[PDB]
Amino acid sequence: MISLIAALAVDRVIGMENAMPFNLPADLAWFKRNTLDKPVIMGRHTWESIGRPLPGRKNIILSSQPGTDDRVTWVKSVDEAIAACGDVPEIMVIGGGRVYEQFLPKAQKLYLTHIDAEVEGDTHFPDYEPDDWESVFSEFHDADAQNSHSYCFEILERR
Amino acid sequence: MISLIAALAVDRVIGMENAMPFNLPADLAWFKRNTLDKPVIMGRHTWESIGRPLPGRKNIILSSQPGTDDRVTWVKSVDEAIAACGDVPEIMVIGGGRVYEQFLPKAQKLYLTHIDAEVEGDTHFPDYEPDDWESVFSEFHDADAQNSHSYCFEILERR
Ligand SMILES: CN(Cc1cnc2nc(N)nc(N)c2n1)c1ccc(C(=O)N[C@@H](CCC(=O)O)C(=O)O)cc1
Ligand SMILES: CN(Cc1cnc2nc(N)nc(N)c2n1)c1ccc(C(=O)N[C@@H](CCC(=O)O)C(=O)O)cc1
Ligand SMILES: [Ca+2]
Ligand SMILES: [Cl-]
Ligand SMILES: [Cl-]
Repeated sequence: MISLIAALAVDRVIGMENAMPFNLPADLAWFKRNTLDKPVIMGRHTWESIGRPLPGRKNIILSSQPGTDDRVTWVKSVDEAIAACGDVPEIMVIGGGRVYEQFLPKAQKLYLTHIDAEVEGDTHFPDYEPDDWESVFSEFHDADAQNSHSYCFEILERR
Repeated sequence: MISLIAALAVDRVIGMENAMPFNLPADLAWFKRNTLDKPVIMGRHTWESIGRPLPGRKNIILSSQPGTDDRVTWVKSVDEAIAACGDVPEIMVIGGGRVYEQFLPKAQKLYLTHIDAEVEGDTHFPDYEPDDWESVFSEFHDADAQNSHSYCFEILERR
C-alpha cells in the first residue's frame, strides 16, 4: 500500500525549493514515527532540503538527473520507484509537489499536517476530494515554545 | 571581554510569544562556531527554550528564581554571573531581552544575525547607536533549500 505524507500550510501550499518559513519539531517527530523502517520516495528538491539519507529508511530518489550519492537509490520512473521498494506493507511518498501528483492516484492513505501559516507560494498539494477519502484520525495542537504555529495531524483512508 | 550574540528580525525583534517561524540551521551553526568553548550566559526563558545544556560550553543561567537543573550553574546577579565565568578571554551573552539590556553597557562586541522577516514581536534587542559601533565583518546569504529566509551575519566592535 502506498501512502503520501505531507505538511501543508493554508490553502494547501507546499514547498518548492527553499525551506518553508515555519519551525515545527513536533511535525518532524510525527514524520519520523510514521516513516521509520519503511521505504520513502522523494523528488530531487526534497532530497536537497533533507541534506543526507534519512536513517532507518530505504531512501529512493525519483529524478531525471543522475545519482550524485551511492548511499541512496536513484530511479527514473514511478514504476522503477515502486519496484525498488520491494514487498513491504507500506510505502511512504514524502514529496515534493510533482512526486505527490504522480502517486496520489495510486494512494490509499494520506498523513497530513495542516499548519496554520499563510505562506505565499506556487506549489500546492494536489487537490483531493475528502469524500473519496475517510478522515480516520485528527488531533489539534497549539503553537508553543518549540513550535511556531498551530497544527493538526490527520490520517485519511481511501474510500 | 563580554560579547552579545543575537538573531534579530526587522525592527530588532528577538522573540515572539511562541517559537520564531524561521528555519535557519546556518544561523545555529554560526551560533555554535562563535560560542563553542566559551561560557554562555542566558536568562531562564532562553534556557527553557533550548531544552538542554548546550554542549561544550559552561552554561550559566541568570535568574531570580531557584534552579531546576544540576547540570548548569544558576546565578542571581550580573556580578555573580561574571564571576562564574572566571578567567576567560571572552564571555558570551545569548539572550533574552532583559539579559541583553543588562549586559549591553559592559559589552565590547556584538555578533548579530539580521534576518529579513517582518514579524510581530514580543521582545526586542536593545536600541544600539550605530555610531558607537564599528562593523568589522558582514556576510549576506539568501534563503536556500535548508534556510527559510535570507540573513546576514555581522560582527561589530564598540568604537
Ligand atoms: C525538508 N524535509 C522534508 C519534509 C519535512 N517535513 C515533512 N513533514 C511532513 N509531515 N511530511 C513530509 N513529507 C515532510 N517532509 C525534511 C527535513 C528534515 C528531516 C529530518 O531531519 N528528520 C529526522 C527527525 C528530526 C531530526 O533528526 O532533526 C528524521 O529522522 O525523520 C525530515 C524531512
Ligand atoms: C532557541 N535557542 C536560542 C538561540 C537561537 N538562535 C540564536 N542565534 C543567534 N545568532 N544568537 C542567539 N543568541 C540565538 N539563540 C537555541 C536553540 C537551539 C540551539 C542549538 O541547539 N544550537 C546548537 C547547534 C545546532 C545543532 O547542533 O542543532 C549548538 O550546539 O549551539 C541554540 C540556541
Ligand atoms: Ca567595516
Ligand atoms: Cl521534490
Ligand atoms: Cl531569557
